[PDB]
Amino acid sequence: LVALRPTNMDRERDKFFQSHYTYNPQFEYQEPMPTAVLEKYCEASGQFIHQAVGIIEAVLEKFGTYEHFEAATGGQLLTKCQIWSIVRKYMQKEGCAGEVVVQLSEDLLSQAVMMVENSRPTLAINLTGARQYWLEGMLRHEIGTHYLRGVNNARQPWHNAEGRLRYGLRPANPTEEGLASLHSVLFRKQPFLWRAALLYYTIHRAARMSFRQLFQDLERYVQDADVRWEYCVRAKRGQTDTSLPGCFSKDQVYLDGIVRILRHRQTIDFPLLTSLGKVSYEDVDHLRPHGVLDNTRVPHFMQDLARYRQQLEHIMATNRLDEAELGRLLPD
Repeated sequence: LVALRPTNMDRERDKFFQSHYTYNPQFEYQEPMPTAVLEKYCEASGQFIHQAVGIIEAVLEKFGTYEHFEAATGGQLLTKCQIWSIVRKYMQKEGCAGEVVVQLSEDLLSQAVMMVENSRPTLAINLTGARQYWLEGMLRHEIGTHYLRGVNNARQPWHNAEGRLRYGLRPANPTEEGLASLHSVLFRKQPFLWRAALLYYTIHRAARMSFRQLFQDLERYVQDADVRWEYCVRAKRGQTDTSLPGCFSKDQVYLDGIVRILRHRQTIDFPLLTSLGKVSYEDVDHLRPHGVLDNTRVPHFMQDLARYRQQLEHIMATNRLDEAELGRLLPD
């Protein structure tokens, strides 16, 4: 991640803003560029672009603006104290108190990042924009999904690259990030998948636009210059001369996973899927006979499986991802 953050981001941001958004950032990066990863994520998909737009327009039709959506459904901005308090309550509820170091960061291009610093798990939380009703969801995403799946994975024969090849695993993504995104919005009253949708949309446009064009295009959905800056940089991570079209397509994984998981939710065993580790929903049957399940942990929010399934239905309705639409999307 650190590798894809431009090392001159601040200087370029000031140039952009002081130009009244007409300048195209010329980003630079810590040598060497991770070629393989850039290449892997150099193309945008349009497969779910209509679902993304559907999500965004559903928010805007109910709330008028992102700004109002955020305040009305997000609640108040939290102090550091309030963050630490909510996090501590979460770790206890999740039976993982004392396992993860928690750090508060200003450098983050997202709300949160789970890492391995000093060979040890670390949750970095962005202090800017952490919100009362939303923070719990970030914890369900980062700790209840990424962290638990990671620990469960470490117990499996596919715990490393060779194990994945030997047992014939499909990639973890987009199942990983799909599951995490659903989990973020799981117990919200208005579980719109705004971030997943806008990420997907931004990348799709970035593939054909300059930074300047993209920043302007987003005005239609979000006014705040600072927010738009963040979405633009994310969609163009790795791009040096942003006057040209190009994207880093990774963040399309969120909506991609959401749609596939919701589409197939009736045949997916969610506790097993989490227990098997970093695995695709498609490999569950394949891997079930070989999984080591004795000491695997399932998130607290999956104990009541009927309620969990009801929440998935609520998420579907809220986001206009109805059964018949999913079925036409993926005739699987």
